[PDB]
Amino acid sequence: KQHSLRNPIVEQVITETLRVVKDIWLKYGNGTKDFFNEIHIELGDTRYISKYISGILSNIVRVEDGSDEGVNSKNIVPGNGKITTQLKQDWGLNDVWNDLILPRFERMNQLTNSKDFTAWNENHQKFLPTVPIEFSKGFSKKRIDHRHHALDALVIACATTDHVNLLNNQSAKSDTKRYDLKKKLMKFPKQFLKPWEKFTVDAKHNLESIIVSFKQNLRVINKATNYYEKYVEKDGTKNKERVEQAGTNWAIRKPMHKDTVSGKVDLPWVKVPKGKILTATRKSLDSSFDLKSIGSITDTGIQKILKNYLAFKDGNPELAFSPEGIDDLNKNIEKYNDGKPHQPINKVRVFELGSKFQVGQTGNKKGKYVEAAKGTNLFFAVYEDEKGKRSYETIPLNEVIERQKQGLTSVPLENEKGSRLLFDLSPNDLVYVPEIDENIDSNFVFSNLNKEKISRIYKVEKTSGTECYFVRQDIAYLIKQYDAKTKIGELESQNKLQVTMTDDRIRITDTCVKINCDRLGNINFITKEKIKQIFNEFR
Amino acid sequence: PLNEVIERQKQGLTSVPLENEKGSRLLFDLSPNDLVYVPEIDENIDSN
Amino acid sequence: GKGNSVSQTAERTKYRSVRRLRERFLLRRERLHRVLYILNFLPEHYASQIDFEKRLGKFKVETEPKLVWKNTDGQFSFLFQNSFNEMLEDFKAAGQELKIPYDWTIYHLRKKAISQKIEKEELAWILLNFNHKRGYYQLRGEDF
Amino acid sequence: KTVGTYIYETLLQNPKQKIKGKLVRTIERKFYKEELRQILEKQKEFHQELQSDDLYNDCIRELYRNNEVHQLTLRKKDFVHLFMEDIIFYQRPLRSQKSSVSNCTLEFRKYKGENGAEHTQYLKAIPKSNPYYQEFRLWQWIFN
Amino acid sequence: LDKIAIDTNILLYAYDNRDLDKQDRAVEILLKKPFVTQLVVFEFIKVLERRFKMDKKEITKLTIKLLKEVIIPLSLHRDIYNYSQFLLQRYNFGLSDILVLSDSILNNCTILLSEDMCNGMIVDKKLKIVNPFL
Amino acid sequence: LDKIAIDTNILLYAYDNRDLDKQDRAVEILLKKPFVTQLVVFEFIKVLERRFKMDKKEITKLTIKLLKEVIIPLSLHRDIYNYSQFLLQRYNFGLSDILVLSDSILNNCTILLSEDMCNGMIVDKKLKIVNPFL
RNA sequence: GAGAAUGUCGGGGAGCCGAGGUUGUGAAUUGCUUUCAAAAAUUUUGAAAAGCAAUUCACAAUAAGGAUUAUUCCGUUGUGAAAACAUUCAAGGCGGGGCAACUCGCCUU
DNA sequence: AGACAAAACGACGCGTCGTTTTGTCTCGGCTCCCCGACATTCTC
Ligand SMILES: [Mg+2]
Ligand SMILES: [Mg+2]
Repeated sequence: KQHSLRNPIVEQVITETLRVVKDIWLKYGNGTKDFFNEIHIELGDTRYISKYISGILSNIVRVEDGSDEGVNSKNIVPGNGKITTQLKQDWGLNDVWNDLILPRFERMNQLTNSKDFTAWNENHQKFLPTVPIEFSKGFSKKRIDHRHHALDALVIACATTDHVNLLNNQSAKSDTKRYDLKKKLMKFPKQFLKPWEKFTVDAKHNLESIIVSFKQNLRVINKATNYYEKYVEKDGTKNKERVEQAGTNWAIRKPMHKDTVSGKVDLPWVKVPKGKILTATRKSLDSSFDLKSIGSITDTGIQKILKNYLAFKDGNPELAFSPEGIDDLNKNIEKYNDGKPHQPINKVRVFELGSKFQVGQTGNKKGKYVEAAKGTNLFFAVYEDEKGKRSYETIPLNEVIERQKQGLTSVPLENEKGSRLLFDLSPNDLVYVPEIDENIDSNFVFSNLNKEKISRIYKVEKTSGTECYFVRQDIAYLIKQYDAKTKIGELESQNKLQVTMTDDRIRITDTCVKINCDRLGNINFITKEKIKQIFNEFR
Repeated sequence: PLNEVIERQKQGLTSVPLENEKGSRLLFDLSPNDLVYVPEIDENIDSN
Repeated sequence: GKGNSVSQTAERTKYRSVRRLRERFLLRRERLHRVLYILNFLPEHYASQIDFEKRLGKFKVETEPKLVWKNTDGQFSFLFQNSFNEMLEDFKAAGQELKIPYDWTIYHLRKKAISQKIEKEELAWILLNFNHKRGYYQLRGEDF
Repeated sequence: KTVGTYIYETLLQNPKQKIKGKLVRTIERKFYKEELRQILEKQKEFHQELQSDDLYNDCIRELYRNNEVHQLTLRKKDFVHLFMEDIIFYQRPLRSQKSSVSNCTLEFRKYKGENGAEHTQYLKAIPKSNPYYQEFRLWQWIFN
Repeated sequence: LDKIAIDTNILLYAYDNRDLDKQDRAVEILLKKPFVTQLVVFEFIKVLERRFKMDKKEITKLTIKLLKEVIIPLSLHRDIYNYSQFLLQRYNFGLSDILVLSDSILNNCTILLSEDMCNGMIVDKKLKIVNPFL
Repeated sequence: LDKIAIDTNILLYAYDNRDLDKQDRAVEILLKKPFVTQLVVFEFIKVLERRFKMDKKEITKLTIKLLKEVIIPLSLHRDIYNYSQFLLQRYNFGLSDILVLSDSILNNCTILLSEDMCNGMIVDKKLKIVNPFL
């Protein structure tokens, strides 16, 4: 049931954890009994999950013999950050993590033409990732990725109950009593024994071969039930009862547009490019009104009086347009209007040139012009013409709503030029960007995804017009964001690129191929058996 | 130009493609010595 | 970590409440139209273009009527000429101006309604105005 | 004096005054109620439509066709109560949260629905101020 | 490099069971995402309604699924009728077959697959017909 | 003022002389350049080739002549399958007729003309079926 | 570890209302620009229209839309292919409360 | 040879992908349900 926990965040986390556990059960053990011998749990406010998920998951790994009784199964072994960090340092997970993340740091070094982002060492005789102190506000080398989560999960899983007991109750009161665990788990007390000989190499191989699955919310329309009180004639008597609404009525599950509403204006003294219009909105006349912004005020006489005043104050809007300055202007409007009388001014209609759409078509709604809301450009169409060139478009939420209401596909399957649609992209999608030499037209065969193949996987982040921005799927946070002062950043000003990060710097949208993964990050592609089942399920 | 006219007429097709690359439906073809009517600025000749 | 309306459900609830208040104000207005039309208080120009049969009390579609501006051959005229004249008489007695907005007559009528006879249309305008501006009120009461 | 006449006076003395949102933003509902009352009683002696009980019953029936009980209730009132206490200043009470009250873990009830299945209705928990829970609690304290 | 088109026969053998070998070879032929005409889908619908008496809803669901995923529809060329009449003078085929070859040819297809229609016969020295089940 | 379309019925009653009055109706239905669906032309070809057993050459000539001079073919719409499936939940016609109506609607047609489609009826508040022979 | 009882600190959900703001209509006043449009010495004054406005008032809308005439609503939430749900949901009886509608308890399936 | 094909051509406007920069609805009251955490006491 919804709203059964502290807050939506932990509820979503727990629900997705359950879903992922079910998926792994089906994929790796076919849902049979006691397929999970043991489960280890860790969190790393959030403590609300440490006990609820353990209690819920006790139902799978519990033993009915009567030995395992209590609030939680004895097989569930929560840990602590001490064990995970000590194992990571001892077993070399930290070293492989730095080797995995370092190329981002060399890219930052090259982009800033310095050497301060990599530090050489001689105890390891290699370069370690690093950041300058003035870019070290809250930088963390683990946090800037997504697969660290999986790395933590791995280092937790191999940690047995003996390890957590040893590292939580190290106080022995006698060396001999705990010396058995010392000899069994640690090499001689210096370093712990690996779970197996090839642990580090296998962990490297997996970590460099993980694709991250991103949950998507493409809800545009859904069905809504309307119950309303009404007097109904039954058995010759009128009774008040609830009635369900007749006909069809959809509920939009996204904010259709932005709150601010503007009105259309036509100004002879400005040139309007085709496909764009001028919209004017009222705004307070305040200290941020300089010559360029004063020239963006729709009234010409207000512009005349206002520039006269600004000249009178030595061209300083801060002194001119303080509340005291505005009052002085209002009291003495004659000595800036060439001596002509005029009403006071506190708010003015500033105009902007761009693409704003009508909110509706009834009454006076046809005069309200709004802008698309945040996070509502959800579909990005990629088409091809018979010759071979790719065309791009972004369909607004209005056409998505109308198309989905008429039972059609969200994106038109052909553009106005007749170009056939490759496919549509949404935020959190995954695409493969092939090399410049590869010719991916009927590739498929997505079973042999190696490190080079997986490193060329990009996730959509946002779209606008014909532009689509991508981030490598393994990137969570940038090493350094963008600031208008230094004008530097990991992925330039937008913190996301329309091209690859690698040296070729190729348009991602011109060669990318959309892919589909499941909750477990396993690629999904057409196969014979699948083709058979398409219409076996109809057979 | 005359080239694609040649292979179109050789393939038994019409002289001019009946739709352009944009998919716009062909109104008609004009040849030297053809005749057209140019309606007034106010007239609306759509199915006259 | 600190907590500031961190739920999309709360935002949906806020929009729902705003909408609900809006339609309840509209419903009040509709019922006022119905009652005043029964009482024969609305003027013919206004009342001719509210639906009273299928859409009970709603305006006819694609129409924005004003109770006070009568539209004849595309021109707009004010209907309470005499109360406007009395209000301008009051201002000139106070000696301020002789040129004021027509829609200032409502407050003159509201003062006049306390102790004088006003025509019915003004009274309907006043009731609709009161429906517009209701005022703060605590449901419990509990005088302290 | 009434808030409408006060606003009219302030507009008389300062004709550049901003009323909406500047002069009066929010005031107790008692002012609007009292002003609209005084207006309606004063206009009542002069307009005969406010005395015709035929018209009053017509408004009653139109507004409450399917609720004869409410018609019977309002057949005793007049236009004053119908305008203020019914239409304009009608504020609904809070929806009941009784349905959201928790249930005891012990007492159950079983019944068979129209589907032929047998399902259980819960029993709502006791309010704490109930004297009987008072007895339970303080006997528990006596033993403790 | 070649543009593979297909006919109603490949889909019909794919759907049916009693011809396990034919159904198999049909389903591998569908793996290469072969192009299809709008005609071929139309006779697919017709034969599903006549031969197989399937209800309309399931038929439309299946055709939408296949057009989305497995087969790639091709646009209905506007010169299909003149070009189909062109092959009429030189070729001895049913007029529906002449239309399917006309639209396959006008869409730059090089190889067509089917049991019928004169295996191994090149049409206007630009399209071939291959029986793949053999 | 309204994009009027037609179906195979108008063409078929136009073709035959057995009923002079219906033939006439049909021919004055064609004088106004009524729009037409490609599926209508396909069904017309099918009925000429099947019922009437006419030669391929002359029916192809007639089709080309009519499309060049008489009726305006409408480009086949890519959303015809999904839209026809959508109309399928609320309506119960032969699926061929549902595709005809779907393609007529998707091309912005206002009035459709036919016989066996329950004249006067409104299809998704966009297009109405009219029997003109009455 | 569980249950119950008493206090402290938080979070979530639902509900009854209020005041602005914005866009548009109408009006009162005053402006900038352009054109008509005359007078006068390319320039200045005058009548009209349009475009953009500013101060004040009345009004219309305030997610596009769809119900319904109950003093009722659904539309920014979650699940997921069923475009299907969840977030109201049985029957009685024995009672308390009001001008009553309606509201609040107890008992048996 | 003369008259068609097409390249200049002087125009402005446009548009250029690449990139950065700019903008983005707001506060007020109150009621009433549920859960969570940490405090104390008693019992299994
Ligand atoms: Mg065939
Ligand atoms: Mg038919």
